Amino acid sequence: KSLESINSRLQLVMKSGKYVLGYKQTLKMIRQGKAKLVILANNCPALRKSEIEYYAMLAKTGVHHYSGNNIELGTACGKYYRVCTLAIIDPGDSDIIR
Amino acid sequence: RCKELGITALHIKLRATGGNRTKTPGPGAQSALRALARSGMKIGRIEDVTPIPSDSTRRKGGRRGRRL
Amino acid sequence: AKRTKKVGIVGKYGTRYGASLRKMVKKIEISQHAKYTCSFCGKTKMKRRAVGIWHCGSCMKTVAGGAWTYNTTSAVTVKSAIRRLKELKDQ
Amino acid sequence: QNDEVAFRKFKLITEDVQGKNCLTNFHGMDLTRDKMCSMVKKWQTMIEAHVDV
Amino acid sequence: GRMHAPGKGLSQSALPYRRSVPTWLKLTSDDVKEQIYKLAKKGLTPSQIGVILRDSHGVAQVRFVTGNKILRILKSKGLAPDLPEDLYHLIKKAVAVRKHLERNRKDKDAKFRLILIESRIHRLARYYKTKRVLPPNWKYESSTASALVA
Amino acid sequence: PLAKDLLHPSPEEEKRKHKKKRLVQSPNSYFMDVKCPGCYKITTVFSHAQTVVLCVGCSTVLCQPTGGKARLTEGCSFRRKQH
Amino acid sequence: MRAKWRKKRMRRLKRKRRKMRQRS
Amino acid sequence: KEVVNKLIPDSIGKDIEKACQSIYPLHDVFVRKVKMLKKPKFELGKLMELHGE
Amino acid sequence: TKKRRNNGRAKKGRGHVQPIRCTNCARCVPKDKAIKKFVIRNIVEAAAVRDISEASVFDAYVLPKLYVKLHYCVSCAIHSKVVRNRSREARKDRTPPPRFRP
RNA sequence: GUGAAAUUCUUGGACCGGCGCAAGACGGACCAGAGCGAAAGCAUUUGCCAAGAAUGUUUUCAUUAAUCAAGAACGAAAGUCGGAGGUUCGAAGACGAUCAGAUACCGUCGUAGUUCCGACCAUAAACGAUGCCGACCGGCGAUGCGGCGGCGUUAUUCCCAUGACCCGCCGGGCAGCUUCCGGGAAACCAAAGUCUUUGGGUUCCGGGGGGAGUAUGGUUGCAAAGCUGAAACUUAAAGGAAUUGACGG
Ligand SMILES: [Mg+2]
Ligand SMILES: [Mg+2]
Ligand SMILES: [Mg+2]
Ligand SMILES: [Mg+2]
Ligand SMILES: [Mg+2]
Ligand SMILES: [Mg+2]
Ligand SMILES: [Mg+2]
Ligand SMILES: [Mg+2]
Ligand SMILES: [Zn+2]
Ligand SMILES: [Zn+2]
Repeated sequence: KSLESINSRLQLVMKSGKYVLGYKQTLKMIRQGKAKLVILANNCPALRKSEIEYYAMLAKTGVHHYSGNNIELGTACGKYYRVCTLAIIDPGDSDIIR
Repeated sequence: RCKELGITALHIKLRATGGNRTKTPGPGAQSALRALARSGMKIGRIEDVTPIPSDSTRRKGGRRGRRL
Repeated sequence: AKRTKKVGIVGKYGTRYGASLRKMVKKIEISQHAKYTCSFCGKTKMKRRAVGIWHCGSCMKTVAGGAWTYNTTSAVTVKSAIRRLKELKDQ
Repeated sequence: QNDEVAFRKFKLITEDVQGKNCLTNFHGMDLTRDKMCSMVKKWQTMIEAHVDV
Repeated sequence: GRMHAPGKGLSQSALPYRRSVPTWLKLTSDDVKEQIYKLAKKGLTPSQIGVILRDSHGVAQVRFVTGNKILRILKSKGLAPDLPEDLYHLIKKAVAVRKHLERNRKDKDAKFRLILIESRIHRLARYYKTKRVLPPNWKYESSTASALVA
Repeated sequence: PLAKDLLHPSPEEEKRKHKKKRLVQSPNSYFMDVKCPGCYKITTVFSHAQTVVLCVGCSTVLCQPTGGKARLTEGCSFRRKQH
Repeated sequence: MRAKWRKKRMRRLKRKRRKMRQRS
Repeated sequence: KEVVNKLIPDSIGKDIEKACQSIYPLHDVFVRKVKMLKKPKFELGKLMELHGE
Repeated sequence: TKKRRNNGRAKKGRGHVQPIRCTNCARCVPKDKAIKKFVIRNIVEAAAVRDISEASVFDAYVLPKLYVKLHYCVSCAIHSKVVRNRSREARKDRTPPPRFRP
């Protein structure tokens, strides 16, 4: 029930909230301190995952390890390209509780 | 033979062919047990020990059985 | 247009070696030369280098696999059994 | 047992013998065939459970 | 009788003969419209909006109290879904069945159910394209449908 | 019986018959006022509610959806709406 | 004959006919 | 020891029957069989204190 | 002509029923078609109950029952006279014959 | 082992009893004119994965539907191919009996096969020998699921919930009994009724028996075979249901 819920909430973040797709943009948004949630495919390289987690600890933002992979995370985002890292700036749908 | 070897009582364990084959004991069970009783031997517990499969291999005879 | 009715990839062998042998080698050659989706980078670039050796052009990850397929069903069942026995071994 | 039920049997394997006395320990139990066969009847459901412990 | 099942069930909803708004319903048309808008912003499909409104807020029929149906209200405000609800759910079901099938190749029952679901999808899409709700060139592709749902 | 009066059925067989197969369709459900103890406000709840209804003033469940009828939590009072 | 055995006889005969025709 | 002595009257089956009355009544509840899978090394003192004191 | 409405078997809402082997000849018979007899017979003959009771080491010993379920193809059932041919009207009743308690 | 025997195994311990080990099949009794599934079919526990009917609905869309040439998916068993496995059973085959003969029925052994995975084939008395969707037309008692309403008994607990029973109602199923509804040649059928008082929508399909599901052509298949499919000629009956009689190892 958790995977279907996160898929539906991620779909509703698209088309209704500000996000950003990809690694470089995610790091940029984190160090600007405006990324409120970071979602990682389990396909992510372990060094990249660890570095993003350290960045998230520094910026005090949440990290969700997606139970898919970059292909499936791309599909869940509604895109036709693989996304391995993404950041939600504001949900608009209570994916991130106040 | 049991009496000349000093045995006075007998537990009984009736067995049929069992397995995938028949479960009814043969005609000799009743007479054997009655002869043991009437010969002075004492009788203790009685129990059926027929081999009952939880489920068995295919029984012989073909699907059309033993045509007689 | 469609160029062959049924031989497909074994049309290179011509009329030689027998119909059943060509049919047998057709699926193995298709699996041999197919490009598989890499399970590390997600790109469909994992292809065979030598017999049993599968390399990805993107992340340069080399994996030991089957002779003709990226992984054999035997090895997959083996990995599942090893995982089960490991999680049974500890508590 | 002095006055317990009779349809219950015990295995009692022998481990050690000293002198003329064989010493046994518990090896298992089972019901008798007649009790098990009489318990099963039609127009009812039975529940069977096994557990290694 | 069911479209793709040999079932002849009768479970439906008996709408009452009284079309009038009940006297204990204090909710006005604007309030119900605001509730529909808020529940749509929460991401609810019109069926769920109606279910929530009937269960919690005591409104019987949105059409009776507002004069318009729920999807009509959403389309009027401009936040109705791009895909129709039932078509979306059918595509979701087909995607789920295909996801299950590519791992379980021997599930021929799942293949049969997938065929039934895709027949329903194509019939519904033909109806919607006739009504011009969908673009005239709209086609359901089994490969690319997974990104459209969930 | 060759002369059953189809025009005027008595309410007993009208209530026993299926909702669709009645002379005129009538829903078997209703709307109810629900009183949660310790709270003053009143919630209008469907008798066959499919969702968990909550008080906006107290984090309390009022009904649990079941196959046919939402089972109200114990201690909660309820009455009918206009029959 | 039994209809099944006439069917079997006809199948044998059909195979023989196919073989003879192929021989040409 | 106190497993064997408490399955001698099959108190386990009796409390199983008492526990299952809230689901569906059961009448003929028993531990049909127990078998010995593994044993610990045959410590002679344990066998002696099972037989003796 | 259709001799029986149920075709001599209990299969009503099923496509296939697993077969069983006849206890007399080992013929594959459908489970819902085979004649079943559940005989509950004393493990000793009624002529031998007295001698066993006399030779028992116990005083109040309850002799065991024997529980055997039999399956027959209708060939062996008819040949063994457990079932008999019946008139066209008498085929229609399903009540088992009385036990003859007195 | 059999009606009787015999092939066969046996002072090498055969069979029997006990304790273990190994393997592969198989899931009894519970198991029912019970359930589910489009059919084929599906019965050890537990977990996971999608799927589904029925029920409840004062939820939503609003005609999106029924049947359907061509085409598509599945399709018992046997059979074919590749790889594992091969305990039992057991086509072929061998032998022993029976017999006038016995290439069989009976017995002993035993290959392919039967088991799993992958790929073919697409046939069964694949049956309800009975197209699907819809409406109407008797009664009764049950059964499985869901829902609803009631004396009461029971489970714990202090009471109601909630289970297990008891009595009814509603909806969908598997069916059953009875009936001068009506039909039919009748057997029988509440559908095989609502048909000369002939018309709800629609699909497939038969035209006396053989030749013949044969020949040929085409097409699918590795093969076996599947689908489509005549004609010459021959024949006055062949068949269906019931009655009387005769006969029955
Ligand atoms: Mg005979
Ligand atoms: Mg006949
Ligand atoms: Mg069948
Ligand atoms: Mg098969
Ligand atoms: Mg093979
Ligand atoms: Mg043999
Ligand atoms: Mg029609
Ligand atoms: Mg003709
Ligand atoms: Zn890669
Ligand atoms: Zn038989």
